[PDB]
Amino acid sequence: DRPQKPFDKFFIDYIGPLPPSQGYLYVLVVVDGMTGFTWLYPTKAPSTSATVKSLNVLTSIAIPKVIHSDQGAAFTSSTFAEWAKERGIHLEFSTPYHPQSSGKVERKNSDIKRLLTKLLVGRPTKWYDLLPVVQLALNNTYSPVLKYTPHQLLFGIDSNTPF
Amino acid sequence: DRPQKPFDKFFIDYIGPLPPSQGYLYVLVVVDGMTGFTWLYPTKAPSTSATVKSLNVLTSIAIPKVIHSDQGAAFTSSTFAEWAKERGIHLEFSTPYHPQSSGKVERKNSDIKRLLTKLLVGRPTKWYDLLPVVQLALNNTYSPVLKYTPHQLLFGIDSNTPF
Amino acid sequence: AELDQLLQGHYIKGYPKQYTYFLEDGKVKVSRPEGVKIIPPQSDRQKIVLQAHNLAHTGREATLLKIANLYWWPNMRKDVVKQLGRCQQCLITNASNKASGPILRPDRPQKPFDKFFIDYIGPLPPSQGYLYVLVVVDGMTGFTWLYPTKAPSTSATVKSLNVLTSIAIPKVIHSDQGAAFTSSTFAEWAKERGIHLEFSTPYHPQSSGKVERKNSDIKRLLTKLLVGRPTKWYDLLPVVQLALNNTYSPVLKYTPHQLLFGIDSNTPFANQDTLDLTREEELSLLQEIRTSLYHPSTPPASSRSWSPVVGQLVQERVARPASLRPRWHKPSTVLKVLNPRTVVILDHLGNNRTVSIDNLKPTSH
Amino acid sequence: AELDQLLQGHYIKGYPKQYTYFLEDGKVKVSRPEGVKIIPPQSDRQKIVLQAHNLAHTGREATLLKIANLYWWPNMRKDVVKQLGRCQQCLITNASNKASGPILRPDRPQKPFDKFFIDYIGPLPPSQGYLYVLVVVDGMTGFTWLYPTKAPSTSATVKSLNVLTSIAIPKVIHSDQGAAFTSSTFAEWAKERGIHLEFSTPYHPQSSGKVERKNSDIKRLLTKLLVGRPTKWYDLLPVVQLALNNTYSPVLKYTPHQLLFGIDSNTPFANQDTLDLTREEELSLLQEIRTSLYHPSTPPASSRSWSPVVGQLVQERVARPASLRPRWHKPSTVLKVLNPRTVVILDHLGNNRTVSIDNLKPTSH
DNA sequence: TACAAAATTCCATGACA
DNA sequence: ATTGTCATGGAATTTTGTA
DNA sequence: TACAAAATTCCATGACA
DNA sequence: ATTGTCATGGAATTTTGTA
Ligand SMILES: COc1cc2c(cc1Cc1cccc(Cl)c1F)c(=O)c(C(=O)O)cn2[C@H](CO)C(C)C
Ligand SMILES: COc1cc2c(cc1Cc1cccc(Cl)c1F)c(=O)c(C(=O)O)cn2[C@H](CO)C(C)C
Ligand SMILES: [Mg+2]
Ligand SMILES: [Mg+2]
Ligand SMILES: [Mg+2]
Ligand SMILES: [Mg+2]
Ligand SMILES: [Mg+2]
Ligand SMILES: [Mg+2]
Ligand SMILES: [N+]
Ligand SMILES: [N+]
Ligand SMILES: [Zn+2]
Ligand SMILES: [Zn+2]
Repeated sequence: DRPQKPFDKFFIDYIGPLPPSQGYLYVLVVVDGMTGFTWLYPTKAPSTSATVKSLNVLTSIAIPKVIHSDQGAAFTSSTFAEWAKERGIHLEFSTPYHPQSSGKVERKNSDIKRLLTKLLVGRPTKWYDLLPVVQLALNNTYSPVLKYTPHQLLFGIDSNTPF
Repeated sequence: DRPQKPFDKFFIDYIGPLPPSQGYLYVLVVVDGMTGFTWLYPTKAPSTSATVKSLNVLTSIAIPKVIHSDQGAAFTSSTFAEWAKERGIHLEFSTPYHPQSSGKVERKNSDIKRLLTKLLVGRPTKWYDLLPVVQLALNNTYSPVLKYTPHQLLFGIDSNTPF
Repeated sequence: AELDQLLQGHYIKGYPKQYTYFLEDGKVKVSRPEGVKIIPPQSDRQKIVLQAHNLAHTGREATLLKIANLYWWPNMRKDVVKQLGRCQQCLITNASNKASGPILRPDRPQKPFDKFFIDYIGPLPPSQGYLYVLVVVDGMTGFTWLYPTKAPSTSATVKSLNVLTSIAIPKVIHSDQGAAFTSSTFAEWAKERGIHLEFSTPYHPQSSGKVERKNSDIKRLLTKLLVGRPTKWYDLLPVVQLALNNTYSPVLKYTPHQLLFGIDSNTPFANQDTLDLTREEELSLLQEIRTSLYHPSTPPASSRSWSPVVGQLVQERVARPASLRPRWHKPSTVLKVLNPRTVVILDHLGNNRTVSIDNLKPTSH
Repeated sequence: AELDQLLQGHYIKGYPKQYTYFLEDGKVKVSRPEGVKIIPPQSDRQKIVLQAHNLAHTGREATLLKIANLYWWPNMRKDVVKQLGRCQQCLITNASNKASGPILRPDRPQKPFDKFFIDYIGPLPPSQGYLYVLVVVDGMTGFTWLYPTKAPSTSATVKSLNVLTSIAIPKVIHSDQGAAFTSSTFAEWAKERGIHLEFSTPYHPQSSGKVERKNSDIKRLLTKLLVGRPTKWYDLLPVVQLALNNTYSPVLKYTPHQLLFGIDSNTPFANQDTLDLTREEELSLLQEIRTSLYHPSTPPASSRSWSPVVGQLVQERVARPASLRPRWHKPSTVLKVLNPRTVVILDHLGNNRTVSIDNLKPTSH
């Protein structure tokens, strides 16, 4: 019906356990459905509690209409449910084991993994400090389709750090 | 030549030794030649030093053109001389033993003595506190000649405490 | 109820016909120039407003703009304003946007000693163990006495004024409401002498302006004398006092000393015009000079001023507002309007307070 | 010499004939409308003035009036003014009576991330052991990030900005000259990212106005949320941030969030006008909205303003002036006039200083 | 019965924390 | 019941000395 | 083609210590 | 090299719904 827009869906996932960096062990992955903008958040555990702390951070900037995720114990929890109900966010879960998401999102959700590994070899202890540089990198990569960066789709401007 | 005016002459003298009041022993007496306005200052000794402290106080208000006094050791001193030279005050001394001053001043310089004694009997220890009330009293007494108070001659107005 | 007949095309006072009022999702909708808006039922409306407003506690336009996104109804701003008038939090937190009316220029005291204004300066750097200066300005002449004290305290003030009031006793002593003077010991001292005490409105130095303006002259002259040297003000006080009492006001064309005495003492550059007149002829020229002094008139009001009306909701500025707390008291009502700048309010709660309008804002809405 | 022929009745440029110039006590005298005055010899004159002036360090008219009591000569005020220009003490102590010219209204940054303005608020009451808030305002949109810190310190600032600059890197960060940002560690962090640092003139918050004005909104909204309750700001910060970024400016008719994103997130009362347009059509309407924002023009100059001229004697306000000390530095000269409100001076002595005119007075005489 | 320049008056600006 | 004030130095105006 | 009242825009005031 | 800003609520103005 209505065309796809930023903040319509936030695809979230956990990555890790990684080697300990500054006493952190996981990355929470938050990609915007429409733009492919990515936010990364370092956590100590793939728990509801950690998710909520992280997403509280993100949702001072913007609140998605829908968060999509797999049926991970942390997301299917009733605390997390009440958390989203408070903010008027609708929760959407992939069926277990056949975890679909948008074609563009997979493309993206895949890059990150590749990028993190290229980083994790040779520098496995220091990955906490490089998260911002990683983020700036993903958000300013040209999409092979559209040929706009996520940065460009979100802000409608060129970025000051281009790749 | 030119008519007599306030601040033309200040007649100064010492009274005491009196009974000790708040550890004070003498009164320095300063009557304006023209108006009969009187200032009293309590001192510990009839010394140059005490005179200077007192007269420094008076001469933040007004500086006389001439101070007249007897040849008391405190006034004939060379410190006191330099003090007056600093301020451009001319020093004037009565011959010793025949100590003349203005007719109006004597009238006044006499009242004070009478007034102080009436006070000193019955209350000889407390005379320090009553000096202001005494002063207000002398300065607001009708002159039998002119029929203006000293207060009136100095300020050109009626006083708020009349006698 | 009042929404059924509207879909039925009937007229309801306030809802312009010519716009079609359809139905979707069980909500009454209207198609407006600005877009498609939901009309909520009357009972729902106050709730809606409160919610819009509570997001950031926004004023009239900023709240309206939020609401206008989703909803329409008639006379929206009316309901918004109604709500803002009832938001405790905004009332006590928001600033004024209305300045107080033009200041008054009280008549100059008529005779010397009619009125003294007094005040303490400091703390200053320790000089001879003294920290404060008591300043006494005669209202009429501007003549000023200075006294150094160890504390801005009643006892000190009495000691100094006992010396001063040997020259003459004033009708009225005017001061600020600092502990020194609001003390019962001071009231008693004054009552012993038939001196009426009179107090500025709290937290308002304009009312003591005749003194406060003189503190500036004192502080400025002392400063200049002290360039280069260590701050040793004690010995300078007398020199400053004499200096100042003997300085011309370019507007009056006289020195305080002149207006008090009608003739110069034996100071530098002493004026000699009256040297030929008897003291009597001098004293009456002085009588006349004093009456004919320049006197300022009050300035024009700024385009957006306000005046106190008896019975007007009004708020008083918080005294020593803590960090993060409201800058204003809850509302209170005007009881008497003493002059257009001073007011009696019934406050918190409920005491009579005589306050200046500079320390009031008219509660809005 | 030049006084002999005057008694002899000869003309001397400047001394009006028609007044008789007699002799008494070996002083040349003249009979004037105002009275009988002594004319001192030229060599004596500067001395006379200095003495009059030194009684209380009085300005032009007040000094003249003293001198006029005893003396006359031609062009008295000329010699007075000459002297006042050379009185070290008055120059560094007296206030200005000339206001600075109208403020400028710098062009709004063109794109988001062109310019961040930053600043610290506090100390606040201890909340969760945090005392300060780092505030970051995007120049173009007004969008604001809040970060709580334990100290207004470089390390803290870096930590917070590392988080922030994941979203995007700015061209320019503008700040005040507080230790946090003037530190070499900060310069280095910025240079690592190709972020240009730019600093307000010292002791002049108008230059950081875009942030400082936002601190007020923050402090005011927090306050309101805290009426009644204990001051627990830590947990509120995010709510205030969201609240504020999503508040309309009645003049712009947009929220910061809108100007940054061109569409509302899933918040209360989210605007739905663009719901029908593709993201592309949205992004270019936004491109156009941003360019066509309201922009203030500079106000008219007050009747008695001043502008900096290259080579003008000028004085800079003393930083943290001690009690009883001069409020102004010795004079210094203007080197470049950067814009009509910012200036480069050669100071004490002699360093180049880039200062605001609000912190300067033009040395008089 | 009129001029330039001096003398005076006007008056916004800022500081009494 | 209580209330702004006034030194300062450019600029605006008025007066002065001379014709 | 002209009205009262609502809607909007104007804009001085004040606060970021 | 650097530079004031903008929410707020009466009041002033413009637009609206109806004739
Ligand atoms: C504006 O902040 C001030 C508060 C002042 C004072 C002065 C100022 C600045 C100011 C000073 C003098 C005159 C004017 Cl006309 C003026 F505007 C005092 O001078 C004073 C006293 O005890 O004498 C007490 N206060 C207290 C707060 O401590 C309250 C009365 C607010
Ligand atoms: C006027 O006195 C102030 C001095 C301020 C600040 C604010 C004000 C009041 C004011 C505040 C904000 C904006 C505007 Cl325009 C404004 F006028 C700061 O906010 C601030 C900072 O470090 O952020 C540092 N200072 C320091 C002195 O400690 C110096 C810069 C003078
Ligand atoms: Mg998972
Ligand atoms: Mg003797
Ligand atoms: Mg006081
Ligand atoms: Mg004071
Ligand atoms: Mg700061
Ligand atoms: Mg600040
Ligand atoms: N009055
Ligand atoms: N600019
Ligand atoms: Zn509110
Ligand atoms: Zn000087």
